[PDB]
Amino acid sequence: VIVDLKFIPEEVEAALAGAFPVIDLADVVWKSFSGGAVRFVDRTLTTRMSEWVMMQCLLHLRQHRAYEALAKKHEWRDLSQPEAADVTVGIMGMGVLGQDAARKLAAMGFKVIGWSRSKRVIEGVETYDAAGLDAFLGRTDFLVGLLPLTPDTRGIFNAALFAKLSRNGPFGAPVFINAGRGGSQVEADILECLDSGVLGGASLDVFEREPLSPESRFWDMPNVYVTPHVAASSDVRALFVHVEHQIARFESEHVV
Amino acid sequence: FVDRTLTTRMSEWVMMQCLLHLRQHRAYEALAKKHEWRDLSQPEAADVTVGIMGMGVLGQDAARKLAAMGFKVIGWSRSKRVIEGVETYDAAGLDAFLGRTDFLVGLLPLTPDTRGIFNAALFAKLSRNGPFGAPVFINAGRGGSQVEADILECLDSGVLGGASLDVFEREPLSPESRFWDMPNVYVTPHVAASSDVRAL
Ligand SMILES: [Cl-]
Repeated sequence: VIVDLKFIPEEVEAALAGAFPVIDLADVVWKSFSGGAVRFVDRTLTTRMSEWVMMQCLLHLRQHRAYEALAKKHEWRDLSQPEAADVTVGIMGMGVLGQDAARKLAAMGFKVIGWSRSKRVIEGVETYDAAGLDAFLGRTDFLVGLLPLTPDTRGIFNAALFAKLSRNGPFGAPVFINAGRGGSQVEADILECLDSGVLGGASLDVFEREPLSPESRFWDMPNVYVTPHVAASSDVRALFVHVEHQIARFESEHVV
Repeated sequence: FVDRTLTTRMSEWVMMQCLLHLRQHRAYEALAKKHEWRDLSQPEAADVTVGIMGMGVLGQDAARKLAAMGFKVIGWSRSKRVIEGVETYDAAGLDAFLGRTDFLVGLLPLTPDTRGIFNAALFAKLSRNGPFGAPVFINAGRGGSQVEADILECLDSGVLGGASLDVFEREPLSPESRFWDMPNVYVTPHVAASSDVRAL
C-alpha cells in the first residue's frame, strides 16, 4: 500500500507496525483513499471536539490563568469562584458539534443556550434564530463558535457581536472561544477587544491565516489560549483500520 | 453548613485536571511561549483510564461525568460497593485497580484507613501502559492522605509523569515548596470546591 500523508511522521511510522499485515513515501493519501474528510469519516471527531470545548469553558470558569500567575509567585491565595451554573455558555452552531458540546456542558452544570441562523428545535436546549441573535448574545457569558465557514458566517465574530455579549456574568466581561474556522472571525476586532477589555479572554484553535504567524500578538497574551487547530485530531491508526476494512471488503463504502 | 453545590464544584475541578493532562496543556503552553505552531499526537479520552479512590458522593459524581466525556473510568473503595454504571474494586482488588489506572484521582475522606495512602509504594503499582507511558496523580481529598516526599521523589524519578494537587500536608503550602515550579504539576490553594458565602 502506498502511504503519502503530511501528518505527524512519527505517528504514521508507529501506526504502520500492525497495519496492513507498505511503500511509505515519507522514507492512502493526504497532500501527496483520502487521509481525512473514498473518504475517511473519523467517528471520534465529535467527542474529541467536545473535550476541547469543555476544557476551554473550565479553564475560563476556574480562573486557571490567575491561579497559575499566583503559583508562579509561590503565593497561596483563594479567589472568589462562581460555579458553572453562574455562567451561560452560548453556542453558535447547532449542528452535530454544537449539540454534542451543549449536552456535555449542561451535564457539567453550565447554563447553555444555542443559536443558528434558521430556527432549530433541540431537545433540552433553548435556541435562538437570526432575529433572536441580539437576545442570545445579551444572555451569553462564554461565546462558543462551532459554525462552518459559509458566506453567512464570514467575519460573523466581530467587534459589534462582542460588544453585545453579556457583561452581567460573574467576571463582568465575556469570553470568546472558537474552534470552527478562522474565516468566521475578524481577528483585528478580537485583538482590539482584548486590549480594551471588551473581551476578558479567549480560546482560539483557528485563525484567519494558519499556521498563525510567530509575530502574532495572540501568543503572549495573559488571557488567550492558543492551540494549533487541534480541537479534534484523527488517529492515523483508525484511518488504516478504515482502509484495511474497505480494501478487504472490495476484495470480497464512503465513495465521493 | 451543608453547601449543596460542593459536589458539582468538585467535579468541575476533577474534570478540568483530567482534561489538562489528557490534552497536554503544559506542552501546548510551552509551544505557545516559543510562538511555535505544532500539533502533538493526541489520545482521545477513551484511551485513558481514570481510577478514582473514594466512591462516596464525590467519587460517584466525578465517575459519571468523566465517563460521559469519554474516559474509561474505574472506582475503588475498601468495602465492596455496587455502583450503577461504574466498575469498582475493593480492598482485595486494590493492586488490580492500580495496575489498570493511568490517572489516579483521590476523593477520599481523611481517616485512619486513608492516612498517607498515596505513597511511593502505591504510585509504583499504577499503570505505565497508557498513552503517556507514566501515570498522573490528582488529589482533592485531604493532604493528610498523601506522603509529599514520595510525590516529589516519584516526579523526579518519572514514576509519576505529572500531578494536580489541591491539598497538602501543611496548608497553606510553603513558598519554599518544590511543587510551585514543576513543569507537570498544577497547584491550587484548596479550592476544588468553595462555599458561596451568601448561601451561608
Ligand atoms: Cl447557522
